[PDB]
Amino acid sequence: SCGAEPIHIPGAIQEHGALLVLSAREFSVVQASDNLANYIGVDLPIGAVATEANLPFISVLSAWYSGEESNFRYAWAEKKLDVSAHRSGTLVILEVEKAGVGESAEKLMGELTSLAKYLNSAPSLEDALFRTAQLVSSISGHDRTLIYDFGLDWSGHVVAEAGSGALPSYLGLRFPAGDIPPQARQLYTINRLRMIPDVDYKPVPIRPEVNAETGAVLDMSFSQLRSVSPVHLEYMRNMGTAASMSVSIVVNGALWGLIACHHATPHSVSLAVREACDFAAQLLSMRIAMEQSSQDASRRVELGHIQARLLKGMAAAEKWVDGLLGGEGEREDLLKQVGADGAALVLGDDYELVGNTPSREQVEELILWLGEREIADVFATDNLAGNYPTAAAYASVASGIIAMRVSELHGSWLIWFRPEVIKTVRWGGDPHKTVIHPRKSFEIWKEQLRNTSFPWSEPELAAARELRGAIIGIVLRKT
Amino acid sequence: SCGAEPIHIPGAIQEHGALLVLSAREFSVVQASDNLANYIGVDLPIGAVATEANLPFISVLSAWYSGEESNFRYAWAEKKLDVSAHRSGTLVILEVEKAGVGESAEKLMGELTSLAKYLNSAPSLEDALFRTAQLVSSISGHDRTLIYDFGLDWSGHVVAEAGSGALPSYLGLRFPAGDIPPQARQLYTINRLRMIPDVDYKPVPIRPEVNAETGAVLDMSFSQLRSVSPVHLEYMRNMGTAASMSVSIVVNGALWGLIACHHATPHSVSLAVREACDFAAQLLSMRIAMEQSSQDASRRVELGHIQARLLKGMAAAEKWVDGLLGGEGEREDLLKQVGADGAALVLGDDYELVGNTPSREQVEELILWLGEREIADVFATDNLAGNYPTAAAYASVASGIIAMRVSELHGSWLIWFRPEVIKTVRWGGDPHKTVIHPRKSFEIWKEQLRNTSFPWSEPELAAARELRGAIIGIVLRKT
Ligand SMILES: CCC1=C(C)C2=CC3=N/C(=C\c4[nH]c(/C=C5\NC(=O)C(C)=C5CC)c(C)c4CCC(=O)O)C(CCC(=O)O)=C3CCN2C1=O
Ligand SMILES: CCC1=C(C)C2=CC3=N/C(=C\c4[nH]c(/C=C5\NC(=O)C(C)=C5CC)c(C)c4CCC(=O)O)C(CCC(=O)O)=C3CCN2C1=O
Ligand SMILES: [Ca+2]
Ligand SMILES: [Ca+2]
Repeated sequence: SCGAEPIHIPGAIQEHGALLVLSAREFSVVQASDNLANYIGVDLPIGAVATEANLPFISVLSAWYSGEESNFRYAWAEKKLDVSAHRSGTLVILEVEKAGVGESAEKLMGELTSLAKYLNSAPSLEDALFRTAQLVSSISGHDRTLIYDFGLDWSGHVVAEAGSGALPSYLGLRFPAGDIPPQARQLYTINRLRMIPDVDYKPVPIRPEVNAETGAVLDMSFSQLRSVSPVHLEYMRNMGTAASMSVSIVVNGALWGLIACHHATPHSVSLAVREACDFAAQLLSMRIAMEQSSQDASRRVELGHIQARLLKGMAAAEKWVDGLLGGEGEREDLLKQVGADGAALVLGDDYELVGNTPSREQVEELILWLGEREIADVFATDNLAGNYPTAAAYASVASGIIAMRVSELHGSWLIWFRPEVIKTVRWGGDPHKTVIHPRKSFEIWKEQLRNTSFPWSEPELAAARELRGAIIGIVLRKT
Repeated sequence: SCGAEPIHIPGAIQEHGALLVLSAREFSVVQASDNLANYIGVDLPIGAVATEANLPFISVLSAWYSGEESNFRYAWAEKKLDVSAHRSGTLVILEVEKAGVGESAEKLMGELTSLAKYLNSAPSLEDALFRTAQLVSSISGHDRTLIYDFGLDWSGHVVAEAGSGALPSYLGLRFPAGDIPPQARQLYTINRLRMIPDVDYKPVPIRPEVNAETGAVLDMSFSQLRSVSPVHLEYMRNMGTAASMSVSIVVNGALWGLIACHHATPHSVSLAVREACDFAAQLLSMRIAMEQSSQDASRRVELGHIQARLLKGMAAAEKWVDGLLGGEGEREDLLKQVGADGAALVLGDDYELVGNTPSREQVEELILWLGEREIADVFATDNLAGNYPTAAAYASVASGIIAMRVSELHGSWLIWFRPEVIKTVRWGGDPHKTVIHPRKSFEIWKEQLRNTSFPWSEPELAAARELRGAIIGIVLRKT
């Protein structure tokens, strides 16, 4: 139900600014927020053309519209206002907000240099997360400023935090995917900054509802005043947050996480600070990408060393199998190739168990089980019990596996094993709950992670797939 | 001779600031530039302790000294001065410069957002070089602002340029290594920013010459006022530049290039702008690193596809050689593995020539030549004539080679070929000249690049070394 709600066309804004829609062609007013008259101090009804009279910035706007710069910004000093417009197809969407009480742009610039210094310093990622979380908590002045890292299921967990102490510390906690639904995650991938200064605000409509130029409702994906999904506002109430301001951390065109800010009282944030909070969220995004690409390479090369040794060992050996387990050197490498505590090489009824494997009978029952599934190339799981309950009786030694068929449906198998790792995912409220209205309970929750191994990396899987290739070629050669 | 000159201990500064050295222990004056009295408006002789009287910022300095932040900055409003200190072992090195006539820090911040936008946009590297070159030429206001990219010999060439037109456009030109000597390149790796506002400045000494605390001359590696090598000042004269300001572009702890600024008249630049010019030079440094790591990976994976096909073809084939050249598919792949126009597989007197190779006799004479050299693993050159003059008579088809011995000193060879590429390295003055005093002539120069191929990439060499590994293993297996 949640996934289906269109959050980008509320036909309404928040109370803390005004909105004016006008046509590229002649800058004629097509739509407007009802409160516009309050900020602009001018009526200009639907059909009216904007002139140097009503809008003294009309000259610099017309200029910006012909240019490439994707967003407009003007300080209406005359009226103490921060103007800002963007392009939506053939439309120009003007947003007006009260300017922030003179902040040092040098101070902003400053703390945006300590990050830029600490970032290119190339220290621990955890440090960088906190050393960004902090500067944002500094320049914003919210009661709580957490960095939030999405996992692959689209749950996330808090990996850094700053805050006065006026709001509870959520550090180290999982929240479920449904808390930031798909259409929300997507919107935040392309619009990297959002603010809700008062949660109890009264939604200001846009009239007409239907833009006369396009013929549809106004698309508000890039409207920074856009009125937020009511269902989220209840969430914020249940959490005891009057204000919030989140920034998207996008790494390689995918949403990595959020810099999320919250306040116990209502809280606003100047156009400038918002623009420095995105800068910090970008600066970090660069670091993260490099940290991730450098970690992968440095693993890929590491595993590469092992595979080059095993590849040479199998070629050099007569029976070849003793290239994989001919001595302590070969056996330890087979296990290090994928970062596994044990492995089983099965050639019909010719079983070989290296390191710490389940019993010969448990592997037999497992290979028949696999055969029943449609396993092409490799099959990898860090929780075997999920699909194979029987495995729950050797989770201690084999909670995760990487399994590969070697012979064309002739019961040949190389299977790696990884023990149970007892984790306590300390959740943030009960995740499974479905009220769907959001949950009132945010009381710290705890479930034990039973019969689940430390997870397989993409390099590990890639190293395994290459070894399959290495073997198949020789097993087809010797057959 | 040039390499030997110590540029980091001139015992002197430039005219446009003052310098004060004082001891960590008690902040007692140990050294001082003779002009200090002019800026500070106080004597404080050698032995004097700094107090809230002579230095009203003494309180915030003492604070900074205990902290981690590696540099100090204070606006002496009282005296219209920009103070800045750094740590040298047990010393604190204060530099004082006149503040810049009130510049918008929001304007600076601005053009440092258009770069940050255009950078994470991930467009063409050439665009990013110009779209940084420009913003620097903007915020500095020098007559010429070139980006300079070091090659592997430590020559460089101009790859972007902005400038009013008051100074000649050097775009696309090589300058020789000796123009930025080794100790200079090294210093600029660890101190990423330098300025010379007037070239004809009168060097202000530091007394005493010998710091009484350390017992040596003052080390001025991180002094932004440090007096520059006279031999460089003559260079600037011969070039017709009264001012300059260069920023180091450091990619992965190595000096990638310089953002260089020059002025026909004397030109100064505010402490702030300098700090934004480094930010731009950093922002870019991040882009470059990613561009380079993403290009490499995307080549490594590409070549990886070919090697996986050839590896499979040799394994699948009986005589195996026809895995490398059994048909158009195998032959084209052998040549695409290294990005070569031709190759020669030589197994004793069993010659095989693919694509566009020299004559069977020219390869014979080349293999004997190689045998005379000490070639372990592979030998790669993009100019064969350099070492093998005879090759100059088949440069059209083989100006560059990658050659690998396959059989243990048993005349087995896989050699790839790359044709001559007629390039005109348009130099910037005569490079070979040695006056060593610098050259007066900066008249655009031209030498033809004869008998030299498009250069081998590290991925290409890496793909070749892996194929050697693939073959040796089978040639030792079949032998
Ligand atoms: C690390 C913990 C954490 C969480 C879990 C969290 C949640 C969060 N939800 C946000 C947005 C939305 N949630 C929802 C919906 C739900 N949230 C829920 O918890 C539930 C049950 C729903 C509906 C199924 C929607 C529609 C939206 C889009 C609002 C808009 O239209 O702008 C948003 C973005 C809006 C904001 O910045 O406050 C957040 C960010 C704040 N935040 C956190 O700091
Ligand atoms: C793209 C073209 C280009 C070049 C080739 C160039 C040269 C350049 N030389 C610089 C510095 C030095 N050259 C030299 C020495 C030489 N330069 C020469 O041309 C020659 C012949 C020498 C001595 C052998 C030295 C010692 C230094 C260190 C100065 C210091 O002590 O701070 C420096 C750094 C000083 C500066 O920023 O002006 C540069 C940068 C400026 N610049 C350019 O824009
Ligand atoms: Ca993640
Ligand atoms: Ca280069």
